Amino acid sequence: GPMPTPRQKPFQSGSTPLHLTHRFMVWNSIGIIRCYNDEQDNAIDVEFHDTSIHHATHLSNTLNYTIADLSHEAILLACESTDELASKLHCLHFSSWDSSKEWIIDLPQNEDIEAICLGQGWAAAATSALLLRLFTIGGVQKEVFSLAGPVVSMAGHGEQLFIVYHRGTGFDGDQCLGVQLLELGKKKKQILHGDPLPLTRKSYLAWIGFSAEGTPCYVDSEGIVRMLNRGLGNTWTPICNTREHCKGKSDHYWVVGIHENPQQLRCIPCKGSRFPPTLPRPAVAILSFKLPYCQIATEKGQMEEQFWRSVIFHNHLDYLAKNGYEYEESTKNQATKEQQELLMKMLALSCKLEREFRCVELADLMTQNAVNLAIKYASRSRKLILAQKLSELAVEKAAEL
Amino acid sequence: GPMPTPRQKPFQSGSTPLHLTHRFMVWNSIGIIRCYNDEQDNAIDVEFHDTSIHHATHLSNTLNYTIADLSHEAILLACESTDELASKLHCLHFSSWDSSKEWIIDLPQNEDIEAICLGQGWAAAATSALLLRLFTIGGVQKEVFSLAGPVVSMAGHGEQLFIVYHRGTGFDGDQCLGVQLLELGKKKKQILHGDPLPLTRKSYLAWIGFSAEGTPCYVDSEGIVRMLNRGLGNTWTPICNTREHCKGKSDHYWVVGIHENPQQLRCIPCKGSRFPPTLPRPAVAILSFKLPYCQIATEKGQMEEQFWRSVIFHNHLDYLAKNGYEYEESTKNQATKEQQELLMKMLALSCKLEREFRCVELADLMTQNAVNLAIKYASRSRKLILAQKLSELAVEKAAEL
Amino acid sequence: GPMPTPRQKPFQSGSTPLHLTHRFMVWNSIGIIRCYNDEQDNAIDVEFHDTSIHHATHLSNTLNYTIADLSHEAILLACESTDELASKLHCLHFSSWDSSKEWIIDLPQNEDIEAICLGQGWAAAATSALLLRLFTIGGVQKEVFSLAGPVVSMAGHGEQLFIVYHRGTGFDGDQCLGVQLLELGKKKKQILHGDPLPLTRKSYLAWIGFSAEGTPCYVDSEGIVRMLNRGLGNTWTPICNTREHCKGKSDHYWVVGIHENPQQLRCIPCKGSRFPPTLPRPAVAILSFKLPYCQIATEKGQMEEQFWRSVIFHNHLDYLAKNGYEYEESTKNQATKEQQELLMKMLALSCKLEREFRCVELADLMTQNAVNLAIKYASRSRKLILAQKLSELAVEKAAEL
Repeated sequence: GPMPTPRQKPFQSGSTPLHLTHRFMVWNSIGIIRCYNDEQDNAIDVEFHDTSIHHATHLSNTLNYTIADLSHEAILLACESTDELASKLHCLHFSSWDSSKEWIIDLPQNEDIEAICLGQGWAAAATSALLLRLFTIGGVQKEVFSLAGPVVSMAGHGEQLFIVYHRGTGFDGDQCLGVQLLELGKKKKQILHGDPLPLTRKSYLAWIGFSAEGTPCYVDSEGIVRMLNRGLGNTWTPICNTREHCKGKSDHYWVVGIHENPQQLRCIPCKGSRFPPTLPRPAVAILSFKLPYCQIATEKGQMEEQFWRSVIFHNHLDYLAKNGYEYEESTKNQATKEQQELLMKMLALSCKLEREFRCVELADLMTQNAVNLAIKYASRSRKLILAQKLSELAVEKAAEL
Repeated sequence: GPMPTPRQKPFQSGSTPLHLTHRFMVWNSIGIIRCYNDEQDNAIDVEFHDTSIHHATHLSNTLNYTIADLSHEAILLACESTDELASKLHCLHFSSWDSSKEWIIDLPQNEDIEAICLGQGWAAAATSALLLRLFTIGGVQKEVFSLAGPVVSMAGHGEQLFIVYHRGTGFDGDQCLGVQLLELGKKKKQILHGDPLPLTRKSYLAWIGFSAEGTPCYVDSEGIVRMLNRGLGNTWTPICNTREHCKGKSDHYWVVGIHENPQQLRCIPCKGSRFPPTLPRPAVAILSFKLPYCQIATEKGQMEEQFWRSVIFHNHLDYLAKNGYEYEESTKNQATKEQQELLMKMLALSCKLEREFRCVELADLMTQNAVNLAIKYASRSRKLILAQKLSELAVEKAAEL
Repeated sequence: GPMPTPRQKPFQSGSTPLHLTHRFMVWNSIGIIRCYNDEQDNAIDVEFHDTSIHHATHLSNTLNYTIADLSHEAILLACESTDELASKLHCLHFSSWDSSKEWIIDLPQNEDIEAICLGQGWAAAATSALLLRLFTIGGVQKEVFSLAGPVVSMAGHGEQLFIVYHRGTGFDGDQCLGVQLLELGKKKKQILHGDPLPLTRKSYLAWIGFSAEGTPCYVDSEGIVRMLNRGLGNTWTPICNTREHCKGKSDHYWVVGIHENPQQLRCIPCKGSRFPPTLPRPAVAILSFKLPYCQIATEKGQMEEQFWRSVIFHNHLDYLAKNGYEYEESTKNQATKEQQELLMKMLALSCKLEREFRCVELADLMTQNAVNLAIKYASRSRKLILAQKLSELAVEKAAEL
């Protein structure tokens, strides 16, 4: 019969394989951590993206760390549970008010760290006992809970903690993963509470994290980037099949990060290997998103892609408004005006195509000012039926606005 | 040892398999869509149950429109991706006033289709890439999101969408199915977050859909009708073992529609098969539901079954009311009247049995007017302790209210 | 490679195996039910820990009941179906005011009860049709719905109904279990609606139930006790490792009850066996709960583990107050006082360690009135930056307040 797929070993997002004599511990927007290791010595460097965060710093890998993660508040490290020493979690809170910026924790006996991440104001790790441990940046042990399966990876941004694990057994080459998403805020909540994780056929998970604006996203082995549509009931929307940015199967991409505004994907181009060449220091490439949409060669399909790209990449403004962070409303005004002008162009093209019911549907998707301009567009060429029905739809909108 | 179950192939909701010269591609409450295919052409025939919806219509193409759906506003068809054509969706928005009396849209390369459905001004389709495509019925591309697994079937009604897919790996004949439901009104919501789908042991899903009053329902291969009981925090209540009816004289009762006002299952009696042949014209058998309540030979059990069947069906009126749609208060009043009468009559039966605690328990399920009538009955029958307990219940309810 | 596991058969909490001649059918906080079959008689003995509740009861086991549950309100019994007689549900509502304290129900033909449980005024039964049936404690049939898989066990407390089932097939020793937690109160809800249930590796589920204070809890075959953390988004927090408490690690404890205030784990030690013998009668041992924190022998570890233990246990006060159940305000006063004096001592230790950012992180959990004491403590010995930043924290808390 069909075989069960082997579960993929856990990874740190943006990292590189352990065995490389030089490797990148993690690529991230704050600063690049890299390591040299061989049969007789081992050392770690951190190379900050902006030196105003902190100057570049170097350490000897005294306790043989194998995992790490960075934020602009602190840098974390973690090691294996050796026979002489169980797994240790280490931190330099380099941005602290106090000079006692270093601290370390050692797990109970026969327990090993499998993943580690940072947010803002907290740290987190997932261990070999299917047990997740929260900490503060200064190393107070916060609450603890058990995971439903072995962890694949984890990430964080602000009060958001993202975990992905093996919810079950994969079959005939496909993996079987689930996702938890926790709010470590004023009220502890769990928007995703073990839901299944979509993946491309016979693929495996390759990268996770958040955009710089705090929206969760991930990439699988086929390069299809998916992002959490918070508008459509917290569901995973694809945003880029990165294979089309490649010259072919010769190339892969290793994501450094994603920016929801400006609409950018930042990654290392890699040839042959999925992970980049370890030396010399590679240069980061930047790519543009295009949502996978049908008939995209046509201008109407292209602007449909532009519209849904605009709203999906300004969902973060709604999330910022809800969570209480500072943001500028001019961004939402720009997004609404741009996507409503695009919707105006679609309505004009549909009107010229005589698909006036499609114009009324587009006007249902419109804001009131755009419906008024659509009524004027329907008045051009004297299409009175469409103009009357657009006016009626405007009245219906006014009844609720 | 244990054996993995093979995943079943997808089916369009309410359709026959492709292994016959003539098929029902969809049979809704609206009407029937047939397909006859041979070496000459593929002939699609639409027959409305009421011609006031629209007249009988016929299409014919070399394209094999392998998937179909029907609604009061429009007809919908779709065809698979071939070695030279990508998939295409086809529609006839017959109710329209513009030039959208026909519409065709492509889908990308390798975007093979499994199932499609219709909504109030909406349309939807599932892809072999595990992306759900959403559209307006006039034909704008709406949002896209990633499906958690291979979809087995799909359905729609109003502003709500119902999806069933393969959640994991089955074993020993059981199929590991998951269910997802979304609502797309003013606030876009996700009711079922990818939860498991109950099924009879070693059964396979045979039909899904909505009741005509707008709640999801489905039937498995053993003939067990189930529906999403939203009076129980959205759990699956079984309603009918269709193999019972007419002492199982027909080897199957191929469901085509469900109603609860009146209480009517619409189905086709099938002899020696799970589905009927498309010609000669099968007759619609109408069957009444029978919930699987215990000790059904007794008056007590029959009154219980009547009461709970009534309340699960007439709970839909409150759902329709609170979600902002039109509903009928006379039917709600009749439902309440029958429920109070059933509780009163079975209270009298339990009084005859001297099971006064059952009488108080039944009084908990009815209003203050019925409780006062029961108190006066208790006074007439000189059951003072029963009257006192009912009076204490009335005092507690009045203090709470 | 991996191999599928045999999904374990259903069980009942505090039972011992059916093959025994003389066994416990249930042992809980209420009392004990024993059953035996020998040449002298086939019978069931019910007895209560507090004899004021009800006298010891004895029943001839002619119908061969096999599953049982005990509550303050009633005794509930069930049997597997044989060929001539169906599976039957039997109840003794001894706390009733009417003389007809017994009632009996007979299930549909070849339907078979596989688990039962009791609650405040209701009873539940899970059957071989993957069907859960609700009854009033006086035997009126309440609502019916389909389970997502074969059950393993059930439990009830007040309005809460806790169900665990097989959501799938496990591999490589593990069991694939899902948890479903209903509330049957004034509005029907699902707190957990099929979430995966954590387990230790290669374990099986050994015990389920509620604390006396009404929080769901369970124990796996590796002796790890887990409780539902309602203050952390309804995740699962381990609260005790019974293996560390044993005289020798080959032996293990058999749980019968849980209490949060006082913190008690009620269990029976077993000499070389999974469960205790029925005679000579076991003695219930008390074990203290222990969160699995790191560096737990240090003063930091002692303080923080006690803090988190205290707060996760005193979540039940919040649940009771939110759902309208009465409670003594002295419990909340004592909980807040203990937590605050403890965290004041922890603040003193972090202050003397001169980690003032850790002090701010610790004091973030506190009320500003209590943070004023830490401000004065920082003023003592002139820890100026610590005093200033605790003052800023108090000002921010007052600004939010």
